[PDB]
Amino acid sequence: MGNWATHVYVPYEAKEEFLDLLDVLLPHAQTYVPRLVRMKVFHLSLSQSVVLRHHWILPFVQALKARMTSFHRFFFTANQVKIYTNQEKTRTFIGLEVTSGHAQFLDLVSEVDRVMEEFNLTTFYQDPSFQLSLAWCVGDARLQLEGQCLQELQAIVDGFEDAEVLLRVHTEQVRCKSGNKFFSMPLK
Ligand SMILES: [Cl-]
Repeated sequence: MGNWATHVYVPYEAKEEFLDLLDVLLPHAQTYVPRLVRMKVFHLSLSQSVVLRHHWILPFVQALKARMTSFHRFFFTANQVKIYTNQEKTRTFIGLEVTSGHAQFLDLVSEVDRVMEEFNLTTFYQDPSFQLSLAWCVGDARLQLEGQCLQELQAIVDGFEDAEVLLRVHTEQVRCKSGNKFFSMPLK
C-alpha cells in the first residue's frame, strides 16, 4: 500500500489580480535570487507534512471532513512579506504571513491536530505561524532576501490597492493532500 505524504491546508483561490501582483513581486525578488521559482498553487498550511499508511487515507480524510464541515468561512489578512526556510535550511520561501484571521487559523489547526492525534500523527508547529507561500528556492537564501529585498517587496504589497486580494481574503475550503491525491472539503 505504502506510506503517503499527507498535508492539510487552506487553499487560496488565486485570481488574476493576485497572479499579476506576483508577476511583479517574483521578478523583483529574482533580481536578488534569480533561482526563485513561483509556487504553482497557493495555500496556507494547517499541518506538518506527515506520512500516513495508505489504508488510513480515506478514514483520515473523512475524519477531517467531519470536523472541518462545522467550521465557518472567515476572513484573513496576509500582506506581511516574510522570508523563511524549512527546518534543514535547504529551501527558502517568500510568503505572506497572516495577521488578522490568525486566530481562526489556530482554531482550524486545533481541529486538524486532533485528527492528527487520532491517527498518531505529529500535531502542528510549536510556534504557529500561517503563511501563504509565493515562491521558493533551493538552499538558504535568507541573507539575500531579508533586508533591502524584503523591504522593497513589502512596499510593493503595501502599494497594492484591492483589499479583496490580500487584506480581506475569504476562506472557502480545507484540503488534504495525500500522495498524489487531493481531498477538498468546504467550510461553512
Ligand atoms: Cl540564484
